[PDB]
Amino acid sequence: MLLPVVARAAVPAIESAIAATPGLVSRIAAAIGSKVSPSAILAAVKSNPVVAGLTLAQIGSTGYDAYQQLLENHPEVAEMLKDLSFKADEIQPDFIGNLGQYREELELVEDAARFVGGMSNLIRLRQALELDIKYYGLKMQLNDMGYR
Amino acid sequence: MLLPVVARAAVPAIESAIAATPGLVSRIAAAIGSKVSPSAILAAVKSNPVVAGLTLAQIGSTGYDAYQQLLENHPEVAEMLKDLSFKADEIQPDFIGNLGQYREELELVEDAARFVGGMSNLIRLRQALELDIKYYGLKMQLNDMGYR
Amino acid sequence: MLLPVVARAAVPAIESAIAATPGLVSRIAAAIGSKVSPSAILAAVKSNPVVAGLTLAQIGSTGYDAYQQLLENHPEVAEMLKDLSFKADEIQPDFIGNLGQYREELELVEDAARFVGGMSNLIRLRQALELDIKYYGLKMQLNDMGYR
Amino acid sequence: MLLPVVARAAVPAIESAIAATPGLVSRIAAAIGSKVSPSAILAAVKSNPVVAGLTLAQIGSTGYDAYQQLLENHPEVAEMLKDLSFKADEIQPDFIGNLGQYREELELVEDAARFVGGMSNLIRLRQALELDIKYYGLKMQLNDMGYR
Amino acid sequence: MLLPVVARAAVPAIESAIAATPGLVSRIAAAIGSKVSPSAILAAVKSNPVVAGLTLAQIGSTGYDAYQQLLENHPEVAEMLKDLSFKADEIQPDFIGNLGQYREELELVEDAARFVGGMSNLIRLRQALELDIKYYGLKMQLNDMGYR
Amino acid sequence: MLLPVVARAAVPAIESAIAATPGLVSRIAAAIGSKVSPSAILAAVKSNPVVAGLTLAQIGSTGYDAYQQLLENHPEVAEMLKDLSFKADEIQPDFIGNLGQYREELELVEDAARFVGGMSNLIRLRQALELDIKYYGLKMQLNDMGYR
Amino acid sequence: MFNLKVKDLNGSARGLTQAFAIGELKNQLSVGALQLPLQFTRTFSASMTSELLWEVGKGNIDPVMYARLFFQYAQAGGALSVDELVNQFTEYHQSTACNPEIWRKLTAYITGSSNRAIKADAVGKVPPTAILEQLRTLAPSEHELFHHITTDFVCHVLSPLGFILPDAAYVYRVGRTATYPNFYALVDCVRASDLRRMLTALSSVDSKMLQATFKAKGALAPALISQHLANAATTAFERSRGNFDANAVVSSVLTILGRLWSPSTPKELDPSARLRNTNGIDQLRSNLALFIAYQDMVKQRGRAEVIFSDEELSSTIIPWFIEAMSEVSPFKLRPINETTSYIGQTSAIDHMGQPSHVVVYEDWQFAKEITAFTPVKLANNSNQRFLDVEPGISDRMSATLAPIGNTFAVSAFVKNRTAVYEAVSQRGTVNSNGAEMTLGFPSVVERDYALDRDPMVAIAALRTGIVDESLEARASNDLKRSMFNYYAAVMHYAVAHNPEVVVSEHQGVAAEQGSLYLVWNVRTELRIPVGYNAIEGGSIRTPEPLEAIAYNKPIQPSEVLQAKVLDLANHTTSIHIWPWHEASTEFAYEDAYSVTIRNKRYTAEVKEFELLGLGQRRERVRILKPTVAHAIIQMWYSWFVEDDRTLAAARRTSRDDAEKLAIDGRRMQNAVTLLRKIEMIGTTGIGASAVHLAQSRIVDQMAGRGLIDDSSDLHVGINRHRIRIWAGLAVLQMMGLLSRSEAEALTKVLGDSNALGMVVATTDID
Repeated sequence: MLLPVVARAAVPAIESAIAATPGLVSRIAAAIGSKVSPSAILAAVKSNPVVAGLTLAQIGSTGYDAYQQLLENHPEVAEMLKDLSFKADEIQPDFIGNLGQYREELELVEDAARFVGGMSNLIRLRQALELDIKYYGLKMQLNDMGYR
Repeated sequence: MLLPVVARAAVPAIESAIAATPGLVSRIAAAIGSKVSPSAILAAVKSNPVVAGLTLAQIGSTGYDAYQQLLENHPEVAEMLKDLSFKADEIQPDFIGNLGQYREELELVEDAARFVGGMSNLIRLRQALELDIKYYGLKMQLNDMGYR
Repeated sequence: MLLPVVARAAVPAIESAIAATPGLVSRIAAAIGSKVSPSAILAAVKSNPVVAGLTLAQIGSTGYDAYQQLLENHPEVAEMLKDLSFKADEIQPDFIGNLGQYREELELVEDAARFVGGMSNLIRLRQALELDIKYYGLKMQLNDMGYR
Repeated sequence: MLLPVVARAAVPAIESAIAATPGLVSRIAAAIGSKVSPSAILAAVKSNPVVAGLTLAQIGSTGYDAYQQLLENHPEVAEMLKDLSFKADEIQPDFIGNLGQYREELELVEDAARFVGGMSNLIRLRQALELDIKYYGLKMQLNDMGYR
Repeated sequence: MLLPVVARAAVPAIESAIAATPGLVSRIAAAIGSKVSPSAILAAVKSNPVVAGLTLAQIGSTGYDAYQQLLENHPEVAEMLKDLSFKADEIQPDFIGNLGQYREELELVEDAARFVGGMSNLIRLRQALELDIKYYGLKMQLNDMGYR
Repeated sequence: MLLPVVARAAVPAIESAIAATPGLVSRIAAAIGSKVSPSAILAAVKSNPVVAGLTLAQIGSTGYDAYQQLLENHPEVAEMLKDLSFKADEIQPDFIGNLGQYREELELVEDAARFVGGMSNLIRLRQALELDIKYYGLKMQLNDMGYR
Repeated sequence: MFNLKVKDLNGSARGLTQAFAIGELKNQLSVGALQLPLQFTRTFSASMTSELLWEVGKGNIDPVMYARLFFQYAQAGGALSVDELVNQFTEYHQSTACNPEIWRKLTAYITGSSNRAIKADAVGKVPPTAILEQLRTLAPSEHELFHHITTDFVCHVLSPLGFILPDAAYVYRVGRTATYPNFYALVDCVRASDLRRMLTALSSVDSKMLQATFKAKGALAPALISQHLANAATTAFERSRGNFDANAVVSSVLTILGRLWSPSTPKELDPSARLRNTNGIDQLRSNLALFIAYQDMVKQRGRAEVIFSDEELSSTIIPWFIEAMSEVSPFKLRPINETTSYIGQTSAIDHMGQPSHVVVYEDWQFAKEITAFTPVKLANNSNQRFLDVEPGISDRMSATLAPIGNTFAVSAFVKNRTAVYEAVSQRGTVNSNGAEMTLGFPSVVERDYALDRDPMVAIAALRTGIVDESLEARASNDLKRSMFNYYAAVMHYAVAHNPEVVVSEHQGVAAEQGSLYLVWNVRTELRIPVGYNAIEGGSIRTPEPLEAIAYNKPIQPSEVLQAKVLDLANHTTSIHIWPWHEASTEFAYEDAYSVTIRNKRYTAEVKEFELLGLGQRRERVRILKPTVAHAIIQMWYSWFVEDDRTLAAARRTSRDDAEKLAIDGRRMQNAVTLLRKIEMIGTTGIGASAVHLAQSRIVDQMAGRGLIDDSSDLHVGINRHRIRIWAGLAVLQMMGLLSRSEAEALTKVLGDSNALGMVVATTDID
């Protein structure tokens, strides 16, 4: 059913949100599809972990903490829960065409990348050149003193 | 008897509920079937875990915490506890017939399920189609850049 | 000597009760049989665990917590302490004869018990029959849909 | 030198007692034989555990907690510390002669003890006889119903 | 995905900083390159750890705690994150030449070092000589008493 | 670098001391030899543990806690840190000669010690003799009753 | 697959830790503080056998096995214990035997003649189930298992005379035996010594004399039978009477051992100079299986008491307790080295010495047989139903499964694992943690399938130590009884390879008056400890049986562990009364092989009844589950995806050229050994007939559209290497062996590594 380790934190978290405002109680009753009465949904939470998760998605303010802790002790629901809760991210009309212009550009980076090494290196090497000149002098001088 | 670990936390929870209102004291005395005096039931709680559980069912407000922790302390009382505490869930007159109409429908899902895979997959695949078109364009474009 | 883990909690617990009212100080001095002075008994508590227990029996209000924790770290005294502290439970004049009438009755349950199984089963089976009829219909219908 | 686990609790405990009243600072300086300055003794506490203990004996009010925790992590000092801190318990003039009268009496108990069993048994058996009569009736009746 | 153990602490930490002042929201939106809306960046943090780090660099006041804990559970990002977040340390005009004068000097220490031993030794030996004379007398006297 | 377990506690501890008074900021900048700016030293603390220690020596008020915890997770620096931070203890002019008089005396104790046993024994035996006489009577009497 | 962090043992696996066994739920367990030296040279191991169908109806009595039926009926049946059972048996046996009528009334029925002699010719035949029907009314009981034992008693004395029909038959399944005694399994096996002396009296009645006097004289009254039975049944009633409580035989004799092991036993109660010298304690002193039993004893009772006379009486208890166990029983003493023989160990070593990962696995002999039965009711609303074995379905699969067998042997899995940790690990020490210890126990997952239980509650039983209550008691009773085997099976292993063991006494929290725990002396020759202990002296003393494993060198299992299938074939007629729907899997399958030929999609469906040669789809038949076969494959799947996961986890962070090429060197080399294995399954009898058909549904679907034929120089081969692979899953899918999910991920792994791409690359010359 529901892990006590989770449930310990979970139940009062939900109950707190309910006591905060009634407007959420009707919402979760709609999403989970449970009897609108606050006692009902609280009976459902204990029964199924999948249900417990959807509730904590409906209230993210105070509830985010327990949700993560629920996710820990239950890797099982993690896949299923991820699917049931989903929203299509609104895409910008310009986006896909706007990306089309960078085709020329990214292929240029990856030519520079392969040469240098991993992308991490090139980000470094870029800084080394952009770096102030004095530093090249500094390093030369430490080698002048016989430090390596 | 009663294990001490349960006692440090469990004893004050009940005592608090008693001090809150007298009306519960008479109730638990009836359910557990113990002498109405608050000192009596408190002597019984320590003695048997099964008894301790029924008390915590009578008061769920403050008491729910210890109850769960009692589940961990004694496997046996909880096992014989689930039976002693039971209430017939009131059934709606419409329900069983109302379910009869979905016979046609669920058999349709399970035809679609088996084809795709586990129910988890079909919930995903359903979203993939319902998903906005631009995304299909987006993914095609990343493959155009040689990313995949 | 008294173990520190206990003593840490024990000593201030007793001292608090003393500071609450003097009337207890005379009582514990009588029961433990120690010098009436509050400094004396507090010197005795540290010395012997058995003594420490009897004190915590005399004051159960604030003291019950430490007592249990004393009981944990000392299973040794547990037997001895249980004996030294005892009170004959007042028996009701009606009781033993009142029990005589149930001889006929309990032997009836145990005939029903053995048949069914453990007492736990019979408590269940009793509910199954007492249960509303619709449920028998419900379960039949799920089997009609091919669910096991 | 002093283990941190102790020192963490120990140092502020002492420092608190110092800040409470100056009168203790002069006392501990005398007992430990350290420079009267509060900074000095605090430098000594960190240096030697044996010294740390004697300080916590001088102040028992707030300090008793750390002392026990010091005693845990250092079983070594436990012997030495017990010796350095000692006070002859004032004996009552009547006591030793007053004990002489019980010679006749205790030898009587130990004759009764050996017969019964361990002292724990005799304390029980004594109660069984002192116990009210009805109980003997009660137990006989349960055997009448065929319970054992 | 971001590990929960981190995310638990991370999310409210960021959200707190946002609620503190709006001026940061625009900054992080610029650095991470995300939609200016506070809900957007909070959606990004959960998605990528690398992103989560850059945010916590932008706010160091309240956020430093989680950042380190992020760094623990993710040694992977540690390299990449270190590169993306970088600032050229302003160098003083005098510095490199000012260092040139110590060439003569440091070579003198390392002549003394090798002779004595590790640098740690020489720091000690230097103190031993600088030390007051009486101490040499003190140590001689303990040897006079036959102490070693 | 500095281990997080330490750093978690260390960083805010230092930052708190800085916010308390500016006068320390200039001091630590002198001792560690770092840029006077509070942001600079805080950048140094994270970088090297040895540096982190010297800072916590400069502020002992609030900082002593973390320092010890730093010492735990880093036994390495423990040697090096002990050397870099040192102060010659001012010696009293009278001391060494004042010790010369006890030569005669201590050699007397060690003659008594060897005879008895370890020094711990002699401290006990000394008390046994100093102890009141009645006790010798008491013990004799318990043996008279046949107790050992 | 079960992973534990050996550094923190308490948290990761509390089931196998010793701290749990003696009652410490809290973290603390005493160090090597106080000690006494000891050597365990013997143990009680159950004989190596698993459940078999045995039939109760026929006239024989085989006392050992009826005894075994009581174990199962009472214990796993949900009832309290076999002890309470047997007691209610001898109140039942006293009822009939000591009662003069009940032996007349049912000899009036079987002989037919109340008041007069019966001739020699006129002897009718009464079927065994008959007399049972009436004995039910005469001597009623709540346990049918008693009536069967009396019924086939009278059948045994009357068999020579021929008053009863032989033909009728009937059958039950005896249960599986725990390899090591739980505390109660001692108490049981002591009562079952009584019982076995009971039945050996009933069983041995010849009634040859009654057969002789019947022949010569020509006739005999019921007065001769009905006495001659009553003489037998009261010889058995003698032998029951006056045996000691098992509960107090053992409770004592595990205490008075427990006092001569523990070093700290107060002198106030010391086992005396005589009983210490008793014949037989010497041997029982050095025995292990008792010890871990003792640890259990105190775990529950919390205490102990010696009721029996500390001297005169307790020296006739032991010689009686020895004779109970020592005699042939399920438990037979063996030298300790042998009972752990099948466990084996291998480790992944750093450069210095110490473990990085160390694996412990149970070797297996894969079971190559399978049977398929069809259930047949006797009458509507009657549960008697008896199955018919059908050959020709089973001959297919067992000739299909036999090729699978050779190639999955367990040793080849770990021999593969350590080859992973060679490649993935950096060059540097492991100080960061104790070396994690992975342990394959195919027996665990195996027991989950025959009992139909979520693998997640089984594992999580070992981790936290407590059993979930949500499940019904039939599982928990076989779950805990299981979880105790592994605990025991661990310590027999640890002790076998570290003969030096030392017995302390735990009293830190003062939970019980008497307690015991071993501490091992193992000499590590390592610089840094794994787990946590001071590693001082060039030997480490570790209370945990797991840690004391980790310091072992590699061990090769000397004895294959043997699963064996339940056997339906032998007795066909007998009616099955045991539920067989637990061990039966439904058998049905559907699948579609899709290929794309010249820019279209062609899908060949296929059904299981076609694969088997059956022309029609028959619903009834049910494959009897291939558990141990599904156990192994389940293991080999989880270790495969685990490997292939851990590499692609390092492969990202490698940051080396020399090493990175060694990872992709591994994956590819792994995945194409994966595939050459599945292709090897495709040539099998089901694999064949799956292929022959799939190509044929694809052909006739292309009839309409004329398109050009292939080269098949390599194309016949390329197409061939692909279609086989899909047979390889189809055969695994249709039998239980591989679940549909994991079959998909196993395609995806073989999919992205482009294994097939590399397989063909060896069939061309350039």
